[PDB]
Amino acid sequence: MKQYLELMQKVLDEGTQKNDRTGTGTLSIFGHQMRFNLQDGFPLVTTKRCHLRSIIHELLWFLQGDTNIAYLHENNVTIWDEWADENGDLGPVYGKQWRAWPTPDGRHIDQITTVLNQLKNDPDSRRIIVSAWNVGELDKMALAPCHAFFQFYVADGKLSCQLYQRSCDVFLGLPFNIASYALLVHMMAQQCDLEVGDFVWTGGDTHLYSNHMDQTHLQLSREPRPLPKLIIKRKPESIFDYRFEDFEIEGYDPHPGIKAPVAI
Amino acid sequence: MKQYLELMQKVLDEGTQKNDRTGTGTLSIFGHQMRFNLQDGFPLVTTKRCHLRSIIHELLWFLQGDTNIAYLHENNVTIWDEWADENGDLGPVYGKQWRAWPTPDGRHIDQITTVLNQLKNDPDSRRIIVSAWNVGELDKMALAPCHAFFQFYVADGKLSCQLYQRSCDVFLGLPFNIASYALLVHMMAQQCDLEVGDFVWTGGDTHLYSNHMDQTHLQLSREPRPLPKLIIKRKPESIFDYRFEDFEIEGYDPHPGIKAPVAI
Ligand SMILES: Cc1ccc(S(=O)(=O)N2CCC[C@@H]2C(=O)O)cc1
Ligand SMILES: Cc1ccc(S(=O)(=O)N2CCC[C@@H]2C(=O)O)cc1
Ligand SMILES: Cc1ccc(S(=O)(=O)N2CCC[C@@H]2C(=O)O)cc1
Ligand SMILES: Cc1ccc(S(=O)(=O)N2CCC[C@@H]2C(=O)O)cc1
Repeated sequence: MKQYLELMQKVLDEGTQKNDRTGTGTLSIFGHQMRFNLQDGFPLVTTKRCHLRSIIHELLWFLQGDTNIAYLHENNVTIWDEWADENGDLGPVYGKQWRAWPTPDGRHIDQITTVLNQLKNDPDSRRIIVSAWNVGELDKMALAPCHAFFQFYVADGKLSCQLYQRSCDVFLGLPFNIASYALLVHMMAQQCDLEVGDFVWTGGDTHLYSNHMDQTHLQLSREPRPLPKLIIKRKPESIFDYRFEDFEIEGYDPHPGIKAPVAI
Repeated sequence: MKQYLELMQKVLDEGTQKNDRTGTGTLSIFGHQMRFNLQDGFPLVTTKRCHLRSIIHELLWFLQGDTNIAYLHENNVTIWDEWADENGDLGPVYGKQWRAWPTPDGRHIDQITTVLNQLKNDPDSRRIIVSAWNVGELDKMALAPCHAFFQFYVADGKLSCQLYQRSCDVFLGLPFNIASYALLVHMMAQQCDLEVGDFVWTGGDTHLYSNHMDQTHLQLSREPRPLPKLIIKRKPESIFDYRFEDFEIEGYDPHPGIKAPVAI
């Protein structure tokens, strides 16, 4: 998409040489922001084929509050496999914080229900937020949240959402992070009887791995195609009752898929 | 400053009519980002005179972890007075989360010491974060954090910092929020033997109150002046040992002060 390609070129033009925790080098910038008007079309990268099967199941699993990967394994979704222990456990990652953030007094806070409540009854609120950044639980997590916190906003009948992503692999992860939150905006909007507004993406350490440089050059030689359209085939009674089959992407005509090797 | 005035004009040009919790109307945009290269000069607004006395004491008080306003009252700083109860208490706002975030198992997490530790021993980390957004404590706070979370980053000997501000009064609060975090970047950098990099400001609901419209027009008719220079007169042994008198702003030559009335 135009904003996505502009971000790739920016990291190439001004990223600084920086290694990750593993020791794999990257080019990196700090601080970036992009906006996707969801009424312009579903923001799924067209300059390389991006599959959404895993992303849809992942979002449903996050909304359920589950951090054990057996649901993902029931559907042969293996994107969390490398972090899961023998029992399939990941510790209190994303879903556990969204639905059951543990407090010092023994409560489990349901941030998704809180924000739906706020969107329906106090849409002008400036604190319609979900955070996965639960400082006391980070040590138990298989990994600290990369998409760490997000805020909703309502204006003129439209639902917008801003995500703060502390760390971003532009080539491999970003396309999927955008699609995931854009899907969630559509689902929340449907549940609140609102139209879709903007998805605002904000990045912290935003990088390209040095072994993705050829892939990045290839993708930058391709012209974005028209954005597809998300269709929600049914309207569930709540945000927790969406099913995989409810979603259909229409008119997606991407350039060919580009693989991304990763060091271990 | 140029970025600040551009943001004012943007809210005027495209903000949407939106009320706050009180019922005072605002013009509002959602999602904005600005960058201040701290090597270009200390980012204190010059198009209106901005005082930093309260801001400096406030930052020292935040770093101490104190949420009772008696220290502020010892120095005749009254900016938190309207939120404090009879004993001067505010609940577990900013400082309490920065220094002693309470966990479900009874620990109190010192996020400032954690991040200093990370900056000195693992500067490439992509998780050098402080969050004040402690979901289980929001109800006890006099008010939910507006400057809710911030991340540090190190590249080429320079310390940068990105703040996510969920709600921003562009006229009254923003000038001060920028200066506060810019001061903290200088102090953290000094303690880590690093040069200052960028302060990246990211906003969520970013607005102008409708009773600040004349003030905004007046300020937009003024040309920014050269930025001042921050001088730290002494190097304390730690980030908790800074004193009011350690800081001096040099070369600040602002246009006249502009008052901001507020409804109650
Ligand atoms: C009916 C049900 C849903 C989801 C879960 S869970 O384990 O995914 N999680 C989400 C809410 C609290 C619960 C738990 O961690 O115990 C348990 C039961
Ligand atoms: C196909 C695919 C989807 C999503 C991601 S990811 O990097 O955004 N994500 C999924 C696994 C854990 C990781 C994360 O959220 O940190 C990677 C690959
Ligand atoms: C020596 C000292 C510093 C600061 C405080 S405090 O009340 O401001 N606060 C900060 C760290 C934990 C402590 C408390 O809330 O008890 C108490 C004692
Ligand atoms: C002179 C002045 C400084 C700072 C602020 S503020 O809006 O950024 N701040 C200080 C009091 C509580 C409020 C806040 O951080 O939410 C307002 C006025």
